[PDB]
Amino acid sequence: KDEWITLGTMGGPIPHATHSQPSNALFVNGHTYIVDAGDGTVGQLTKAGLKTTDVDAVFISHLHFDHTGGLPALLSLRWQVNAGNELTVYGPPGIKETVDGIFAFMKYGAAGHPANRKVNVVELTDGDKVSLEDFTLTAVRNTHFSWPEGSDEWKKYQALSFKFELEDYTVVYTGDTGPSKAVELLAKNADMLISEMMDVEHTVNLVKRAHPHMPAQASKHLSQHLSTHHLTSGEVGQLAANANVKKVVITHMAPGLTAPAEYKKYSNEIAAFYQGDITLANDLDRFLLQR
Amino acid sequence: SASDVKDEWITLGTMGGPIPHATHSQPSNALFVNGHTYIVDAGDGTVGQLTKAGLKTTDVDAVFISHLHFDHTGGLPALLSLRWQVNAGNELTVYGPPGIKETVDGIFAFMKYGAAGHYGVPGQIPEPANRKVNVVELTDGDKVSLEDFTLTAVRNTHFSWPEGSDEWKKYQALSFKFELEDYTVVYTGDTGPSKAVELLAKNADMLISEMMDVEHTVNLVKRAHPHMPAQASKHLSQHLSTHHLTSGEVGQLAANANVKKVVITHMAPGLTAPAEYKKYSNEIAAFYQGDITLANDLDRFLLQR
Ligand SMILES: [Ca+2]
Ligand SMILES: [Ca+2]
Ligand SMILES: [Ca+2]
Ligand SMILES: [Ca+2]
Ligand SMILES: [Mn+2]
Repeated sequence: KDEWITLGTMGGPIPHATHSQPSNALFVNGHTYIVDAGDGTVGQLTKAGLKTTDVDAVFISHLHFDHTGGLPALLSLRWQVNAGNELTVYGPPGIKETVDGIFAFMKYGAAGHPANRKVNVVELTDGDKVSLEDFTLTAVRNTHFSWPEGSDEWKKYQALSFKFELEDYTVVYTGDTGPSKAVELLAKNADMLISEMMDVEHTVNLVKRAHPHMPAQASKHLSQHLSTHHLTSGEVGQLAANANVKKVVITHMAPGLTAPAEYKKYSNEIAAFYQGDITLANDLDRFLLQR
Repeated sequence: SASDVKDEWITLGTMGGPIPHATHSQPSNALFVNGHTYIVDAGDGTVGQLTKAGLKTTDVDAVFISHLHFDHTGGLPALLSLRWQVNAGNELTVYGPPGIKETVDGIFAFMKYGAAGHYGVPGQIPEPANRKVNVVELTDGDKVSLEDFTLTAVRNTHFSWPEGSDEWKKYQALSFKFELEDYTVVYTGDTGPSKAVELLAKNADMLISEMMDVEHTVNLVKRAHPHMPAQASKHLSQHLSTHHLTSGEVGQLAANANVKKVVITHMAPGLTAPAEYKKYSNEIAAFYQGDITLANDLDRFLLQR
C-alpha cells in the first residue's frame, strides 16, 4: 500500500554504475511524491512502476546537484506531455531561483514545440510545518553546512532534514547531514529512519586516485570536511539509538557498495550502537509504510 | 583483443519520445573516439547511462544536441552541474541548433544558487557556474573540424516551418554526419522522410536512425489523455507520420542512401518481445538488404570497416 522506494542509492556527485543518483519515491493514498531528484529520477520512478504524470509534489532536501540534477528533466518532460495535474516543488531558500532557472532552460525549446504551466514553488525554512492531505511535513536545518548561526549565510543557505507524518506512520529522511541534535530530536521514536551514510576514508582515497597530484593538505581538509558534513556508520547507529527509531534504512551511501563483505562491515558497525532492523538499500527497493 | 581502446558508438538510451519506458532510457548516445568521450543527445539519465557503459562524466569533451525537444536535452542540466560539482578540469563544448545558447544559459541559471552555497564552508572560494563550458550554435550545412572527426550538420524535416519564415530560422532540427579517420557514421536524430538526410547518409558505413510505430504511439498518447478529441489524435497521426520515420521509411532511407548497416534507436513505443523485433526488422528488410540491428540500452557498435 503506502510505500517508500529508494530509487537511487548513491551518495555524492561521482556517479556509480549500480547505484543511481539520490532519488526517492513516496507513495501515499495512491498518490506519487518524489523526495530528492538527482539525475535519472524519471527513469528510475518508471522502473519502479510509477508514472511521471502522476507526480504531485517534489521535496528537495538541499541544493547540491546530486540531489537536484534530475529536477530539470522531471519538469520539462511533464511539460512536453502536457501533464494535467498540479505539481509543487518544496525546498530550502533558493529553490525558487533554482526552479525559475529550469523554466529559463525550457524557454526556447518550449517556444519551438508557458514553461511554468501547473508548477508551484514553496520555500521551506527551519522549523516550517506544512499540512497536506496525505501527510504532515516538518523541515529542520541540519549540520550539512557550517555557516555560523545567525549569519546571512546561515539563513540564506540551509540543508534540511524531513519528517513525513502519515496518518498511521512516521518516517524521517535525513538528507545530507553530519551529526546533529536537531535531526536527533526530529527523529524521536520515528517508525522509520532513512539516513545517509559515508565511509570517509574510502571516499577520500577514490578522489586522490582521480586527482593524482592532490596535495597532502588538500585531501586532509577534504577528509575533515566530509566527516563534519556526513554520517559515518557509527554516527548513523548512534543517531538511530539516541532517537529510538524503530527501523533504519541506509541510502546515499558513498562509496557505492558491491560485495557482501562490505555490507557486513557497515551493518555490523551500525549494530555496535543500534539493535534493530537495519537495511542497506539498493536501487528500486520498496519499504512498506505500515505499523 | 581486450587490450587497447576501440572506437565505438554506444546507444545509451534507446527510447523514442518523452513518455518514459522501464527498459529504454531517454534518448542518449556516446561517441568514443581515440579514447575521448563525446555525447550525442542527452535525455534524462545520460549521466547514469554513460557510467553504466564504463565512461565517466569528467571525460566528456563535447555534447552534440540534434534538437531542443526535452527527450533529447532533459539530461544536459545534470551533466553540466555534476561536472561542476566535481571541478572537472577539461573544457566542455556544447554544440546544437539555434537556441542552444539560451538553453545552456538557463542551465547556468538553474545552477546559480546551489553553486553559490557550494559546500557550506566559511572561506570557500566562489566559482562561476559556467566554468569551463563554451557553446557553439550550428546551422544547416555547417562543418566543424575536430581532431577526432569532421562533423556536418544538416536541417531535416522534423519541423515543417516554411522556408524563409521567422520560425524556419529560429527552430531547426539537425541530422549529424561524423567522418572519422576510417569510418563514417550518420545520426538521423529526429526526422521525417528527408532528401537532405538521404543525401547526408549516402554510402555511410553506419546509419543510426530513429523509428516509430505511429498508430501504437498515438494509442499511448490517447491513454495518457483519455479525453483527447478525435480530430486531435487524427492530426497527431498525420503529424507523427511526416515528422518521424516509420519502419518502411527507415528501410527506404537506408536503401536509397545505400548504407552498409543500419542501427535503430529512438524507437517508439518501446519494444519488449521477440515477435515485435521480428515484425519491425522484417518491415525494414522489405526495403533494405543490408545489416539491421534494433539497439538496446548500452549496446556498443564498433566504428571499424
Ligand atoms: Ca549528497
Ligand atoms: Ca550534499
Ligand atoms: Ca525525440
Ligand atoms: Ca523531437
Ligand atoms: Mn554529498
